Parts: sequence; C-alpha cells; structure tokens
Amino acid sequence: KIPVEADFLYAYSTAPGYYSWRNSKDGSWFIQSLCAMLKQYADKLEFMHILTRVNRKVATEFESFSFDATFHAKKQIPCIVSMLTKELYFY
Amino acid sequence: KIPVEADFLYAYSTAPGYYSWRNSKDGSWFIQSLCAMLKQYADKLEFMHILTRVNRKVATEFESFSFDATFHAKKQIPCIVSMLTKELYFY
Amino acid sequence: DNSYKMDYPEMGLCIIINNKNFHKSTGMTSRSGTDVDAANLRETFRNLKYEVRNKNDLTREEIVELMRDVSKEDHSKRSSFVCVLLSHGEEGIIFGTNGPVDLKKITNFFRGDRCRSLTGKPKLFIIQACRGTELDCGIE
Amino acid sequence: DNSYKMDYPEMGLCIIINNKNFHKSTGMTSRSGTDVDAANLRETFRNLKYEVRNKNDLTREEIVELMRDVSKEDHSKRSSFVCVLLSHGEEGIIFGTNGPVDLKKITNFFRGDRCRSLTGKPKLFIIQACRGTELDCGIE
Ligand SMILES: *C(=O)[C@H](CC(=O)O)NC(=O)c1cncc(Br)c1
Ligand SMILES: *C(=O)[C@H](CC(=O)O)NC(=O)c1cncc(Br)c1
Repeated sequence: KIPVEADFLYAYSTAPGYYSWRNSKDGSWFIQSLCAMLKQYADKLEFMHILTRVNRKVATEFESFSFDATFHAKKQIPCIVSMLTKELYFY
Repeated sequence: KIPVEADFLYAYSTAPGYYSWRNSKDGSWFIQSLCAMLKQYADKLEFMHILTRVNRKVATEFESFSFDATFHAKKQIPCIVSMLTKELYFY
Repeated sequence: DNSYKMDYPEMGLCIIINNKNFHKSTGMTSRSGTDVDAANLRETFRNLKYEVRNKNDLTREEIVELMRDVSKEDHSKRSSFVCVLLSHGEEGIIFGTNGPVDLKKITNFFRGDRCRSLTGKPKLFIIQACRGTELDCGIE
Repeated sequence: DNSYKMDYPEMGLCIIINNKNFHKSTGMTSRSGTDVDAANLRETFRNLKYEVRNKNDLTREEIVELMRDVSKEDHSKRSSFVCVLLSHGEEGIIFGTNGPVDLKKITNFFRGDRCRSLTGKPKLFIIQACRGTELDCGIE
C-alpha cells in the first residue's frame, strides 16, 4: 500500500508566489531551458539532476529587460516539487 | 546576478495540505527515515537521491493505526521542494 | 530496485496544453511565444519516445474533460505520464481560455486510487505559468 | 562545476528548533516523541560535521529573533546552512510555542540579498510539521 499522492513530480517554471518570464520570440525561460537540458542530458542523467541543471541555467543566464522600472532587471528560479519514489531515467 | 530565492531546498515531511505522522516513541516517520537514509547514503549519494530514498521509505514502510476509523490506515508521502542550483554532496 | 521501470512497451503520453489566446472577458493578454515552447516541447518529448498530443487554447471545461478522458485510458503498457501546461496562472491555478482551473482538480485524476493504470509510475507535470506576481530582483 | 563547494573550513550550522510543549491558550497538544527526532537529527548532523544547536520550545518571537540573529552571523567560512523545524503547523506555517510563524518570514532572513554570507550556498530547511489536515488513504 502506497500514498495516493506518491509518484508525482511538479516542475514549476518559477518559485511559489512569483512571476514567470516568457520571451515573445524565444519562448519561456523555463521551457527553452528545460528542452535544452533534456536534449543534452536525457541519456546521461537522472531526472532530478537534469532539472537542477535547468534551475542553474534559468537562474544564471536570464534577466528581464523592460522600459518599466518595476519589471526591469528581474531574475527567476524554477521550483522542483518531487514526491517521486524512485530515480527517474529516460533510458 | 542570481535569484534571491535560489539555492534553497525545502524538505517537507509530507505533501501540501496533508497531515504529517509522528510516533510517540519512534519519532516522526519523516525524521526517523531521513536520519536513517543520511547515515547510509551521506557518503555515497547526491542529496536529491537521498531524499528520494527517504520518500520511498516513508511511503512504503509506514501506515498509521488508530482506534479512530478516520485516522486509521493512513499513508504519507514526503515532499521535496528544490530551488537548488547545483548537486549537493556531503563529502 | 531504486529506479522507475521505463522499459514498458511505450514511454507513455505527453499531453501539452498550450493556451495562447484567451476570452476577452478574462482580461488575459495573449501569451506570445508560447507556440515556440509548444513546438520545442513536442520535438523534445518526441525524441524521448513519448506519444505527444498538443492541445491549443482549451477552455477550463475542455481542460478537465481532457484530463478526465486521459486518466480513463489504459496506461498498462506505458511507463510514465507527462503533462505540460503552458498558460497564465497563479499559485495552485492555471487558466483555461475562459477561466481558471485549480491544479489540484486536474491532478487528482491521476492519483493512485483514481488512475490505477499509472499507480507506481512517474506522473510528471511541467507548468509554465505564473504562481503570483512577486518579482525577484536578484543579488550580486 | 555542477556541485556545491562543500570544502569550506566548516560544513556549516544546523539549527534544530524542537517545539514539544505549547502554551495552553494555543490549544496545541504536546508533540510526544519529537525529542527522539531531535536527538537523532543532532547525532546525524553531528556526524555530517555540522555545528548543531538545539533549541527547544521557542515562542514565535524567539523563533524570529533566533533566525534574525543566525542570519546576521558570518558564514564566510561555512559551506551550507541547515535548519530543522519540528513542531505543529499548517501550509506555510509552523507554530512557535505561543502562536504561528509563517515559513516565509523566517526564510527571508536567508535569501540572497539579506544573508550575503550564504549567497550561492545551499540553504536547507527540513520541516517536520503538518501542512494541513487532509489524510492519505493509500491504494493497492
Ligand atoms: C503569468 O501567469 C505569465 C506566465 C506565462 O505567460 O507563461 N507570464 C506573463 O504574463 C509574462 C511573462 N513574461 C513577460 C511578460 Br511582459 C509577461
Ligand atoms: C500536525 O501539525 C502534526 C505535525 C507533527 O507533530 O510533527 N502532527 C500531529 O499532531 C500528529 C501526528 N501523528 C500522530 C498524531 Br495522533 C498527531
């Protein structure tokens, strides 16, 4: 017998209560980073470690730009929520 | 420049909105499982993978017992919330 | 054994709900660029061998209807389930084209007792949507 | 480099707040057995080489006062920070002995801009506390 909430993984593009950036032509910071990390690491890393890569990337390589001071120079950290019971490998 | 919310890891003893079990003499399911997994895997695994072990353990080996039908036979899944930017190793 | 069995006949389903255009009455602006994410996700999960199904601009109703129907399918021969939600949102909520849908509601369709064909298998939810309006000003 | 630098002079601090006895007016029952968790945690993190500090039955005030003071220390030579909260609670809240303290409030003391000595270092929060009252009836 196991929990009904078990084996779930919620990969949020951003931290709780926070805004989530999207570029009109490149896509959302989170998604383009996610797809990128899956392409290079799907065959080499456990899923948690891939998402961690996604986190560092989005956290490191992105920074909003706006003529609106309020939204200018903002950062974003994705949020991994795992209720997984095992290590996940795409191979 | 990085997010102020970055490099945080919240290890919840249970899923969002859910109850969290504690045994009067053994301690809380989550804590006794956590400590146990740290002892065996601190020197062998990345932290995320250790917590995943903690999840499977708490999810697998524990089930409440109560004379109160409402609280009897209940399960619990811990919740890992990572906004970590790198892999964490205790060695 | 400490890793999920991913050797089933098929990797599973990958439902991508891409909401770009909302009903005027909602006051939600179009999510330009989301089409790029949709294509990308589609290509990526395609190569990961998942059966990908793209749904665009679904109403809140259609979203639930969709999750209900997907949860009622037989996933016996599948290894995992992946659901990507691209839309506007707030904490615990994502917007259908005509209104909000709380995450919990479309997630319960897949929990242990409800979707028995996925029990013990990884259920992944990737969500590109705001969880509020706070902004991170960064540091250093 | 993709792993946190844990070779600093010291592993860091490990603050364990173990609340077992609450003020009668709160209506919170004693958390029997939590002392076991406290000892265990203490022993475990001791062996992981963290400087462990156990605080028992702190009031909501003392909890904030404590986190403020800990965040104002110099963690230049430390690798990480670990904070264990053992108490009653609800979603986004943990109880001091005399009332609630929202998690966000004691966590902000350690965010990038506030605690510069921990910037770029792992800040771990282990919380043994209810996040509500829903119960998981399990399956299979
Ligand atoms: C908030 O729910 C959304 C999430 C999303 O569209 O994926 N974000 C925006 O509305 C937004 C993001 N980035 C730039 C601007 Br301007 C607006
Ligand atoms: C709810 O906040 C708490 C969390 C905790 O004490 O660690 N849980 C209980 O009050 C509780 C847990 N297990 C059994 C019983 Br009876 C009560």
